Amino acid sequence: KEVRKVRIALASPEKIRSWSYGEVEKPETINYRTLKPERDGLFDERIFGPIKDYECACGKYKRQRFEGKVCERCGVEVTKSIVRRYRMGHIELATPAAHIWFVK
Amino acid sequence: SMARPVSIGEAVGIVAAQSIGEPGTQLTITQGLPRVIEL
Amino acid sequence: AEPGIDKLFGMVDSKYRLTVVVAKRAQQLLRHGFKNTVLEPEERPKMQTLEGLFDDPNAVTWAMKELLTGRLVFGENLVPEDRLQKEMERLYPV
Amino acid sequence: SDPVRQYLHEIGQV
Amino acid sequence: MVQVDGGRFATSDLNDLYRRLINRNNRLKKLLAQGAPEIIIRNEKRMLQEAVDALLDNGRRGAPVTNPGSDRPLRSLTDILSGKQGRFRQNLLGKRVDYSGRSVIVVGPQLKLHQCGLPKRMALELFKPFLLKKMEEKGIAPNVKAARRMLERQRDIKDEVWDALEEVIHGKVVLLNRAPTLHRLGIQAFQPVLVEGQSIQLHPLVCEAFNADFDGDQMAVHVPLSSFAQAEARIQMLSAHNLLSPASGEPLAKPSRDIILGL
Amino acid sequence: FEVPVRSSFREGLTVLEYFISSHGARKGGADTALRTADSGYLTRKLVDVTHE
Amino acid sequence: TGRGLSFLDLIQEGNQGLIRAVEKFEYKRRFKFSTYATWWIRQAINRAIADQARTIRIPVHMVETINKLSRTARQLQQELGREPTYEEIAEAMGPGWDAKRVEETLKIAQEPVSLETPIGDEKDSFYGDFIPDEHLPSPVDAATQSLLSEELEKALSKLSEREAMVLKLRKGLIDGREHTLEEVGAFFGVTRERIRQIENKALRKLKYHESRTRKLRDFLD
Amino acid sequence: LLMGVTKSALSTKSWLSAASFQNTTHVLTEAAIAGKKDELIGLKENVILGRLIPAGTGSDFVRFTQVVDQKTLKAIEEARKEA
Amino acid sequence: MEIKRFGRIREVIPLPPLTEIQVESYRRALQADVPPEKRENVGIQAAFRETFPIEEGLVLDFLEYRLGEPPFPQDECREKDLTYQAPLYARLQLIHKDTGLIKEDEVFLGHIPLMTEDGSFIINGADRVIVSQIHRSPGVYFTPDPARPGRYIASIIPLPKRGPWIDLEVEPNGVVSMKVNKRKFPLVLLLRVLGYDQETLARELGAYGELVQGLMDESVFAMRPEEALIRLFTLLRPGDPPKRDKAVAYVYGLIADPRRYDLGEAGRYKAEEKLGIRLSGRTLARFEDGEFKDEVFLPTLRYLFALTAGVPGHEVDDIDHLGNRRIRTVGELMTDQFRVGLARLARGVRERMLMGSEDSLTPAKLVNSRPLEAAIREFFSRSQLSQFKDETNPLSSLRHKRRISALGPGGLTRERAGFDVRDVHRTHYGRICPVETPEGANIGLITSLAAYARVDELGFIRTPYRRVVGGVVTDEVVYMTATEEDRYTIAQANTPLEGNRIAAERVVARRKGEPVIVSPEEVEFMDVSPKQVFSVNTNLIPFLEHDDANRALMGSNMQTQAVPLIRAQAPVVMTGLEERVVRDSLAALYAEEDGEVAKVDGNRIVVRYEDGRLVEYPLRRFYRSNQGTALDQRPRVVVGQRVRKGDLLADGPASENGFLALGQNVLVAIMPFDGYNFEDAIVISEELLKRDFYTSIHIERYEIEARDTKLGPERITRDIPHLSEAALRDLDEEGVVRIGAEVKPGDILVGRTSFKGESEPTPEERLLRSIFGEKARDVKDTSLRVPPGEGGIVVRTVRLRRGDPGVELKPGVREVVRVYVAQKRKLQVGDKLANRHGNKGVVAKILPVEDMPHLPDGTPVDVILNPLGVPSRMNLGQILETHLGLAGYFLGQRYISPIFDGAKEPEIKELLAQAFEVYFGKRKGEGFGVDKREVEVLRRAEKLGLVTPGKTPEEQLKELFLQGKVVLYDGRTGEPIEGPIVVGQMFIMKLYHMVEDKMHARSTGPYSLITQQPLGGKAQFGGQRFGEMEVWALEAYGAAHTLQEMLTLKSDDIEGRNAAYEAIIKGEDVPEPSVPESFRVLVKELQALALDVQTLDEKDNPVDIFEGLASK
DNA sequence: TATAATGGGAGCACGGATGCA
DNA sequence: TGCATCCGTGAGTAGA
Ligand SMILES: [Mg+2]
Ligand SMILES: [Mg+2]
Ligand SMILES: [Mg+2]
Ligand SMILES: [Zn+2]
Repeated sequence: KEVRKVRIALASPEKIRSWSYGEVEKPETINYRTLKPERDGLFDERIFGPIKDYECACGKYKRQRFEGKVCERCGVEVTKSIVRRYRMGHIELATPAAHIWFVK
Repeated sequence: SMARPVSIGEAVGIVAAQSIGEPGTQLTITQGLPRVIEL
Repeated sequence: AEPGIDKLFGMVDSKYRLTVVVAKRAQQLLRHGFKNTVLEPEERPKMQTLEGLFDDPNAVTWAMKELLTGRLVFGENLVPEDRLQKEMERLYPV
Repeated sequence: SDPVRQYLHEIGQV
Repeated sequence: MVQVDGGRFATSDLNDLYRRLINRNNRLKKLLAQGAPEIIIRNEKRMLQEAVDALLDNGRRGAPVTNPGSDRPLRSLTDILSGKQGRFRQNLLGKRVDYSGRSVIVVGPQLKLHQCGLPKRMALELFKPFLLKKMEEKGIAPNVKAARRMLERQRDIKDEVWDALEEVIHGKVVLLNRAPTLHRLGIQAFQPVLVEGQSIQLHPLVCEAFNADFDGDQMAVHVPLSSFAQAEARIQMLSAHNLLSPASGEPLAKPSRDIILGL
Repeated sequence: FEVPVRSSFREGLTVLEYFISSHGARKGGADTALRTADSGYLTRKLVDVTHE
Repeated sequence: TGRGLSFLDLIQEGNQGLIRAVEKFEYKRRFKFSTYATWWIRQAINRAIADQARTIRIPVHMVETINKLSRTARQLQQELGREPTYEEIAEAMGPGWDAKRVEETLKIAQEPVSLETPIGDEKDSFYGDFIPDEHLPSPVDAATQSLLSEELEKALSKLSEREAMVLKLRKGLIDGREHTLEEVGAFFGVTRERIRQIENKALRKLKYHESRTRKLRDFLD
Repeated sequence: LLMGVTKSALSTKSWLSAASFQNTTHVLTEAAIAGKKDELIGLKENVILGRLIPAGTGSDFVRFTQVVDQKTLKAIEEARKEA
Repeated sequence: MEIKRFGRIREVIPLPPLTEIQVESYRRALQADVPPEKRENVGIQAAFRETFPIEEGLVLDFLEYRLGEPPFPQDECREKDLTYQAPLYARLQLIHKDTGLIKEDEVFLGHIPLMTEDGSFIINGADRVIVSQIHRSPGVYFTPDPARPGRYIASIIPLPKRGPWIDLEVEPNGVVSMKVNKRKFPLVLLLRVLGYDQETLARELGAYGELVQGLMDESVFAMRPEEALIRLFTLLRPGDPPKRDKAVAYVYGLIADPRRYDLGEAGRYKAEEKLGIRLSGRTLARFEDGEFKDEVFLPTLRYLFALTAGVPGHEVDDIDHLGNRRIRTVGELMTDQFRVGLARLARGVRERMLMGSEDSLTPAKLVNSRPLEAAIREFFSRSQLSQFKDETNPLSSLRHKRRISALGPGGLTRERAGFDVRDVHRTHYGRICPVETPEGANIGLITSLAAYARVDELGFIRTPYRRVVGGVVTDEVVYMTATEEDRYTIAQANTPLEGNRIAAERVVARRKGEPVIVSPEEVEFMDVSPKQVFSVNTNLIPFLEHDDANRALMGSNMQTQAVPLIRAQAPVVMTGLEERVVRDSLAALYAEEDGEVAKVDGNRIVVRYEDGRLVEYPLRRFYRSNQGTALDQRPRVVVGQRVRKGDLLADGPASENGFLALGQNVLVAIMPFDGYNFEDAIVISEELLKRDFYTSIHIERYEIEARDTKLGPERITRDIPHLSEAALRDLDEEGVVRIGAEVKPGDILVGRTSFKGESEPTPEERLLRSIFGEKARDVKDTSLRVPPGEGGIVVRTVRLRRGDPGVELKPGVREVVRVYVAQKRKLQVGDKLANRHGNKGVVAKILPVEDMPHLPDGTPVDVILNPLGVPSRMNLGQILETHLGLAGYFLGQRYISPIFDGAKEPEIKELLAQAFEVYFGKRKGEGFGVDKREVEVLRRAEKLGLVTPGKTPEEQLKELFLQGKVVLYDGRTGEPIEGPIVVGQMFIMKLYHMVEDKMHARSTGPYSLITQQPLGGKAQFGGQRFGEMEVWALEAYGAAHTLQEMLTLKSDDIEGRNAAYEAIIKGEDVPEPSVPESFRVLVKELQALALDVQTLDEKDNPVDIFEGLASK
């Protein structure tokens, strides 16, 4: 699976959606006291991933025996935290918006 | 550098760019660096 | 200067090929624990310690001296890599 | 060029 | 969103841009659901477009988005990719590396052309993993961890680790480099010779190639790891192996200054 | 300047002559300071065009 | 303007307020529309300013508290001619307020800073370049855990297999889970009270082997 | 057609090499529209991907060279001969 | 020892106080020493006069303000990390325009920073300096049109951010155009707005042929100024409805209102002098009688047409002429930031005026000080011209305050600066130093104030000159700006004088800078001294006339880099300026009046003055500076000593007997030695280390904080989990290391534990704890330790704690500990030495005394310098300093040789003869004849033509000694050097750059958040940057695996670096490198841009570098 | 949730490329 | 076809 090429093209809204692990509804980052990702926020773990390796937000499944397992309580997949670097979110606009690179 | 035929696989582009660029600060109608860049 | 560097450059059509050969050979010597060496006991590169002369831990120096001897064969498409590794692992287990 | 000026103009139409 | 040393928080401006976008989008949706007049919705859509603008490329059209009480334009994705500080130039075509160091150079007259004086402490740090393994091969430490803790405190450092370090770097070379690197001879491979003092010793004949005098000029050291890297450095990059300028074909390592004077 | 500097560094300079030379010195300095940047830019261009 | 929200944002939220005003207005009271509308507009603008101005969201009442604290401290410094202490603020805030609460409130009122904040005199370097990553394990830490597992596997085979594997069965070396006495019992065909007494027993004999070779010292930090 | 080093460098087939020079927006936009594929022919492209540069020891000419013992060569010769 | 002075030039005036450019400025700005009714309209007062009254109570007016006293002394401010400042109160009145009621009050405006006697500030505990800023002075200027020969441009310039630049010119179409905010419009319109009629303009401007014809537009004169104003409003502001009231509110605000548009006072004077008119205000136009009335415009246009027509009496302006460039001092900058911050008060005042209860209101409720405070704080803390005060040594601080910058806010931006501004202008004579200025990108931008140069209240730089009448030079000293200087013919200060009369028939003088030879009757002035031409640093270089300007520059700049030495001594050959520098820098301590010293101790000196009052002077002892040097005061007096007024008591850092000591006087020989001096490198004798020459005390401060965290509080305690007593040995009961203890890298200064972040211990990890029969400790070890390459003796400790009086910590922080550790640094290999002449280099080799070249009497030389450094550099000052130093070595005396006036060759020959008698006659009287080796050297010398053949060996040896050359013996052989070598005494300093601080190495370490590449800097224990150019180097070499290793295993490849480390420590070969992380960052950042980046194979099939982690 | 209030406030230099007169 | 507009460039390392 060696990489012989690098291709670059436009992304359809459908492609962008197939990238995303969830929509970010709330313009919120983290809680002001508990300092944890807010639900449906920019840092939300239910979308992008777990902060701790193989551990959820509520703490139901804390080990590696569960992999690909999404908690029914806090809705967080149990996996490596590195995915927080690799997982895209998305935002659904009410009206379409022109990408400025193709305009100006 | 070796006074012998060049070995295949040597990158002569970088070597050329460095060879031309290195005495750029020594360069003093147009003369010197502005002329070089003009060309 | 590395000893006999002129001769080593003379052995090859490209200096980078010499580099590749030396590197690979050094890797082979490291993997098999210098058991595959073509060097005689008195031709072995030595290192000076507090105690006494020991074997030179550096595989690159070994590879270059071996290459200097002429007992090594280098080139492209000599033997398949799989067959090579199996035969080498048989003749010199790790 | 200026969004605020544009909106203020669009306000003065009514 | 990270917590710094002081317990305070540091964050990326993309979070603010995203916040603007999300806020304006949500407000737009609510305005649509509540049957707002055409003017309001129009203005809201304009704002949305300019928010996506600011997010993707900031300052491209109109006034650049800045944080409250600051004149600093927020950093967009385009600013991240493009520029000298951009992703490409800064983090891709060049990088900061491990197994590297730096120090002030000093004339090396006793050195052979292929040698460079390397301070003991520097070499101990640069070769540290090799030194750990060598310490394990001998009886200095039972294992690697103990050796590392042994090297953590300077007062715990004895002579045996130096004698082992000598056997570690034997036959190996390091790379010396001086800024600015104008041509490929701004980096050269030398055989390190462990020396007392904190200064790197540099051979007189390579000074011309490096354009180095000693007014307090400094140089960086790098350690090629693999047998391949070492083979490349020793065969190709060795100082003694390049005696002639790749540009003019003339000797770039030649007598100068005091040498010419004496002869 | 119409009047040259008749004095060497052996003899020593008048403050007038010294101040006269300061112009040339400064000009040279600034010249170098900009020239390094221009040269560097050129070099990067060359590397980018010839790299392959 | 200047509360952390853009002019147009304030205008739009105020527009929402105006909509609320239109829907709730009563012409029966012979009041001009501006009178009734102004209240809802100010309400909406204030709600917006309180809601959206912070990167880390804080509830509106807490925002009111913080603003109140700010005004109080400003009055105190105004009269005293110097920046007030936590105690003086605790005094001018009335009952229920001590120095600690003021300190914690000011601590929770702190806004985060940008990673792109300029360091030098040029565009050369940024604040975020000086912050290490404490999360990802350094190669030394990875090798530490690895060699830890190595040496722990080295000294664990010294004695009878089933009891050591029962010890590992409790500490989750095998399956990565702590098993209850009845379960870890039911594993190999035993049950209950014996199992724990075996673990200790293992831990007793485990006190033997290592103590002779002393390999585990450094990993304890 | 004659063009300067800058325009020439910006006109290159490789979009990775071009975008990392200057006018990054322009290059990336045109490349994305065209759906351009970078073959990773030159240096900069491979440097960006952290791959082995197609030069020096990384050259396809010298990197496939093998090193073998006379004994091992004989062994392979046996294996070839009998089968 | 005796000090011999040279030179025939007598300075008529001493040096004016060198810190005046800071102290006098800021004092003039604040005016706290003057009563409120006497306070001038200049400075902070102006800010109060411009911003007030605030109207539309209906009116809030300014009555008076006051500055209080500092709540803390300077030392306590430096200690507690506070700012040295005085409170600012403002007494104002609230006046209602209906109700005659007046409400009187004074409100706290916040605190404002106070300057010290030395001319610096203390901000957040750190000394800082506000750098003066040169810029283009406001006024009316006229420049030739570059594109259009024969035509001119008239620029009307106000102060920075005081409103827009205005450009008047004659365009090819024939009309007259004016530019404001990048908008070109015919001037006739505005002329009509100001009330001008075609008649007046025709009679006034009609003198010049067909210039006024382009000013004639019938459509403009066909309308009243109202319609012209409205049209102008619609021209300047499209989209805005052209209402009369708003038209006035715009045009008057822009071109008239003084609270918006303000010319400089010096700008006003410039306008008056150039145009030949008188400005009513500082504004171009003024609103009066319900209409607009012009001031500047008509005269400006008149001058423009006059110059364009070629009318005599008109000439173009040089924009870089020092008459047209002024200096904004600290007071002015702070003043303007105060105006900016005070203008913001108006918004709050009016806002709180419009709403709330109009009945109950006070100036207390109206005024919110926060913006003003935030203005000044922004100026001192975060500004460009506010710099970390550089004190390596007193001279560095003295020069830091005398800096003149063209950079900063309101000034030029770099790379936008051409040769013009960086050049040395002919008017820089006596004002700005032509020598001292940074090398590289900052050249010409950063300059230094001349010694005798002073700056007036207008901001111009002026230099002293003596009046000359009929050939008689008086003692009258007149300060002149550049423009004034251009008027007269100024003779040089080296002009021969018999009494006060000029003795030379042809005298060297200058007219507008141009060198010219004249007669004493034509001389209108004379220079005070050569000293005025150069800065303070440059004036400290003896034999400056023998040095090339380029090396003189380095010699000048490097003196500020000189480290204070414990043994430090004043130079053998000085310029005579050495004491003034120590006085003005306030390093040394001096006596107030005539008296007798009562007490002399290490920590204090008690003086009893004649009037009977007992004055105890405390002494600074072992204090750390910003640069990390050592500052302390050593008593120069003893008990019972009778002292006069202004006499030395204690010596400050880098001071010997009230003289400036930047280094030591060492015995140098100029000759190559075994390639150890190759290329500027320096060889030194071990003796220097034996007698502690070039040894310096350095103190570093290590700070730590224990704060409150949600898991639990961090505490400073002696208890550190999992540590032996050996590590806890020097720690006291509280956990802080005991003072006097010796710390080395790895040692713990302040023990600190922090509650562990919630973690799931790996089965192995938690098993291990039970294996040793232990339970996991509730905390982990965060303790402050000693970073690599650092250490010493701990000389101080400071512990700040909350819950204890006098201390208030930043929110959340329980305690803060500071550890001051000092070390005594000997001169070592790699440390940088330099002389005053620009000769500089690191110490390459330290030779034992037996290896050093030595004199026949057995005296070894201290330092060996390479002669090859001399000729290309062209600085011969070091040679003469070395000769005179050789004389002064044997004669046991020092010398003072001021610049351009001082010891000449024959004098040094005489001194060398006198010294030779001592050097030889001693030997001859001791019963020793000439050595064989000396005979051989003398023969070689005869062949060299250095001596006359036939003379006695003694005579030839003297002929050599007069040339500054002696017979020198090699210590390694005993054979003499084949020829005579130059040996003498030279003054050399150890520069701030030391190998001990700059050495760093890293195996692995911390990585960056986003990039996952190694961090930068030694302080962060980061890695070295391998940049584009270095990669180009590896590419050119063709080392593929080395480069790939640099790009992956060594930097951003996680799996790669981990596997490589693990492979190395196991003794195996490093594995194959994998995909770097910065590239993944690139892909994801490109996906955020809605661009799909796909890595493919040869079959064009997608290849996942994220390994299924990014795919649903 | 109720007098009436209705349009903001700041702020060098040379090249290639395209747009327009 | 030439004048004029916008837009995008402007050495490296170290330190701070
Ligand atoms: Mg040099
Ligand atoms: Mg140098
Ligand atoms: Mg209270
Ligand atoms: Zn869960």
